[PDB]
Amino acid sequence: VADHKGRVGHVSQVIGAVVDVHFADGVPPVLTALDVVDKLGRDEPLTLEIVQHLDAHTGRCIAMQTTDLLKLKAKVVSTGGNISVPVGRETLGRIFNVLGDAIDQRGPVGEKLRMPIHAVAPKLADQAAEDAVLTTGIKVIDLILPYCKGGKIGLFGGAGVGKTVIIMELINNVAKGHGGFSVFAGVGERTREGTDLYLEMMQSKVIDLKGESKCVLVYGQMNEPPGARARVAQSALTMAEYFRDVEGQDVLLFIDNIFRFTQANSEVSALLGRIPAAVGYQPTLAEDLGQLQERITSTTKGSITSVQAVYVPADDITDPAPATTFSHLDATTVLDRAVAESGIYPAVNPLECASRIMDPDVISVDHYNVAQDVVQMLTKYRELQDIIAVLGIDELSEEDKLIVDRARKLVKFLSQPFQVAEVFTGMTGHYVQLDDTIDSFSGLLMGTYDQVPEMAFYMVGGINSVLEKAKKMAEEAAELEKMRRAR
Amino acid sequence: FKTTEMIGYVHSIDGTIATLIPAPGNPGVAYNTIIQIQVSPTTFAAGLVFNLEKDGRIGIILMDNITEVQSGQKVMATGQLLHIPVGAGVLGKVVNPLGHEVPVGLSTLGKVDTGAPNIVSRSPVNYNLLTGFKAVDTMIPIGRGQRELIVGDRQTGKTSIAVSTIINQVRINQQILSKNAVISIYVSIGQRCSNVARIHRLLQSYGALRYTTVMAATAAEPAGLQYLAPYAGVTMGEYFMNRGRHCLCVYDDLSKQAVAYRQISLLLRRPPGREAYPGDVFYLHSRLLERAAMLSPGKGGGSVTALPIVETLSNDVTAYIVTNVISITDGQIYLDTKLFTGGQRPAVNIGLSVSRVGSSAQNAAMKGVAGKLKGILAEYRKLAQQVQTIPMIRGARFVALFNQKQPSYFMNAIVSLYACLNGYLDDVKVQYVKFYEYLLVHRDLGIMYGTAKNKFFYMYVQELNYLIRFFTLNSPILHGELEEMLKQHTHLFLQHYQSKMNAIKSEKDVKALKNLLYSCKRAV
Ligand SMILES: Nc1ncnc2c1ncn2[C@@H]1O[C@H](COP(=O)(O)OP(=O)(O)O)[C@@H](O)[C@H]1O
Ligand SMILES: Nc1ncnc2c1ncn2[C@@H]1O[C@H](COP(=O)(O)OP(=O)(O)O)[C@@H](O)[C@H]1O
Ligand SMILES: [Mg+2]
Repeated sequence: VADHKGRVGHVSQVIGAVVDVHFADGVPPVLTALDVVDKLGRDEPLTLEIVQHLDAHTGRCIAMQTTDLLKLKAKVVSTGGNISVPVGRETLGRIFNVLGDAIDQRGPVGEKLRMPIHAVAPKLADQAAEDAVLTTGIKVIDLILPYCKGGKIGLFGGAGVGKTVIIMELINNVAKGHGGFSVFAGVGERTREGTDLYLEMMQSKVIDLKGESKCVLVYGQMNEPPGARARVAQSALTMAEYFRDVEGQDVLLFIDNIFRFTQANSEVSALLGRIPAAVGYQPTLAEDLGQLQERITSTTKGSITSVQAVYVPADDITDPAPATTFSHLDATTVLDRAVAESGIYPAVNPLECASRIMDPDVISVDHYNVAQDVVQMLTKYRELQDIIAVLGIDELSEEDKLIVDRARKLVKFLSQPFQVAEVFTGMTGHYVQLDDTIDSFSGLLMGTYDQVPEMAFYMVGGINSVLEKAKKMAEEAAELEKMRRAR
Repeated sequence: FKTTEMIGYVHSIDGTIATLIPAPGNPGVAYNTIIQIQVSPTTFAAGLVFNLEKDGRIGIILMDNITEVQSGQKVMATGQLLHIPVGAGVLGKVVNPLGHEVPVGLSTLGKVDTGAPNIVSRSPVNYNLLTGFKAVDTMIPIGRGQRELIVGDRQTGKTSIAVSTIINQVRINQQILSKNAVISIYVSIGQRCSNVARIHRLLQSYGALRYTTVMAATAAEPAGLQYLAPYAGVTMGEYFMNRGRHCLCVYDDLSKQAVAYRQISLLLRRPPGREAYPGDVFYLHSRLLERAAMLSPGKGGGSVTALPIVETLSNDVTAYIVTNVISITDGQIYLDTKLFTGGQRPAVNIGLSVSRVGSSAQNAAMKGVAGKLKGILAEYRKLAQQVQTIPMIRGARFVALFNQKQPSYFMNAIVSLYACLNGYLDDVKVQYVKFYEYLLVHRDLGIMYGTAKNKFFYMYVQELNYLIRFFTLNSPILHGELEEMLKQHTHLFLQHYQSKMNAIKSEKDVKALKNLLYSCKRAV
């Protein structure tokens, strides 16, 4: 059943994106989507979501499209409930907008069901009692700052450091190790950046036209008005919630950028007539992030694991928009430009990184102890690097020289050739298992691979590939030495 | 809730706030009372009255089923202030500010709006409250009825130190008379939902749910509940206080309560001031924390101890909400971010931290050792190539001892501190203090090897805890017997156990030494 289904109303007032609607038979509920049936002078349709009620017969709304050519007293009709978005495996491979209409010109979607955008966050009973590790198949992440099931994960990094490459690798590696799908919330993104993601995913075959796809794209770009850019984060989250709850699966979500959600709400909140809080943001800033980020969590049924980009405005970390977000996040991944330009990809600076589940209770004791020794050794190495610049390499102690040899190998072994980046690196990818990652790094700290050369560890995955490259280096070095032992 | 009379219809909604038009007759609801809005024929939606306008209109703060509220719906009144379920039957359960129980995976009521105890109603704080931390219980000792703030940055251990304080009570509460049991009330204001679940499981595994009730207003739930959550927490504690029993109240955290109250105030066009907060944001936390107190002998001698948590942004105490709560509470426990990453956990900055009623709050035994520690750490911090005095040696060992994950038992703490005071860990190196302390508590070296011959004093006998609290360590009954235990433990540890460190210069043994010493940091 569905009451108030096609209940007719008329447009009372139009001030920008904010639009009032008069209903004869009482106003619908809050968050109720309304289609504007009147007129064919527009090129695109108009859909209004009720945010407030003014009286029993009038309700204030926000426009998802532009409000151009909208006359007063124009016919408006309800949908039945909230804005409804398609879900299931028929969505995979396709691009969508905030409403759930296909924006890729590849026919109608197969949708067997539609779910509402504004779902409620899970109760206490639905939460997982096992904080569990989400094995990304990447050495720097899994060892030092492991992503957890249900986790909000944060991707800190400047322009052109490896963000889009890491998201694409996680979409591959979720689907390799857990068989999971992925969803990409293009929240307030550049429309031109959306094309490059769609093409690069088509080239790497995470999205496939003819065959199997393992990605969903939901884009609410800068050109769109604030109502869309605000609600588009939730649209993607509804699709990921279907794969979590119904299909019972480990799923990734990718919100670039979560600041643009908060900023989009800051525009509507101004137009709604609400008094701004600190630094000109909406007074419901903490509540807006609350209802969004709480839905992103590991239930008993499945697990959504959202990696997010967060813009820090004016490089001011004390600003409300990041500062409020920091409480919600589990694994902070920091990408450095100097690390990228030195040759280490992915460009993860492990000292500035951190994870909540880096704890003897959650992960194993052998995982924590090995992971701490990598962080400890790299901290000693940075102190020793300042001494070698001043004094010299020969001036160091006997034990400290061996720490440098291991620490140099640790920095090189933290690099990894990505499977999506075969075109860039010119070498096949490497999914490194959690058991492989812990054992290989453990042996390096012991000093079992002291006689193994340094460049063997650079851009490989796991100890078998290290010893394979070291064999190739021994053979090629034997040949070139024999050439100079002659001329 | 109990309906009475249909007072009006819903006119406007603006998220979590609404205004009503009165029904024919103009009955007029009472101020600060609950009202039930009929969202459907079967279901209701609660709300609190905040404004009674001249027009007849009534301002409402929405609480439940906010999505289901609509304009034109009927509104029933209670004609009563907000009362909630309180008592022993509410323990071991999760509950809203309104009183509804939350399901979790696998009782006479009390007014939330209540005045605090007056001048002659209270008394000086004498009963101690053990957090179970050597850093806190010596230097920043909390008394029963005291308000002790917890401040610091995100991920500095503000929740853990508050939750472990509740867990520390179970070992005492199980053994003692229930009259002196510390019943805990963890209020979770604006937190993530999974964080409440992990604390529920952590409280359940240590038997804390028996002596604890969890107030919960998560980030999904509205600002009206978050605003009211600490008030509902104290109400549940005041039951135990007014009926001559001692209680604990954790608010985690008042920063997010203030943000929820700011949302409410700003949405209702209340004039904002410093950092956009209303005029009465000080009054919000003041009337909350003053209801926590230590009552007189004339009114049972009960207590509500308060542990308000307040998040600071980049170690900035000059923020408006932080400075307000500092001026209300009886000192603070400051958690530094640099100490956290440096190693010290809990990261208690002793110089910044302070207890305004420390000396009178402490136990007679704990007062003996702790008075000296202030003198040693004062000289150690000032004096900190090398050159080691007796204070420099013994001072560094205290810093190693203060590191701990889970809370220490009063006997196991005070003996390991007494050892360091009289200088039993001087020959023992700084890295092997946790291995020395572990072998003192769980194992025992005198009974192991041979050279025991103590008549009563051992560490396996946990019941000596309460004899130590009565007589102290510096006393003719226990002094000679204790100094045997420590002399046997040091000589055997230095001879048999510390001899390995000169040995062990190989890869599978240095790593084995590390993994042993790492695990010793956790268990005290
Ligand atoms: N794993 C990797 N292996 C090799 N090259 C990489 C890797 N990650 C990033 N790069 C290089 O860094 C450049 C920028 O990375 P990209 O993620 O596209 O930046 P942005 O996220 O700003 O678009 C790419 O042109 C690519 O050559
Ligand atoms: N005494 C301690 N020893 C070791 N780890 C701790 C200790 N106290 C807290 N932690 C850890 O530090 C992290 C942050 O602690 P938490 O109390 O949640 O800080 P906050 O309340 O500021 O968020 C958690 O992962 C927790 O397990
Ligand atoms: Mg906390």
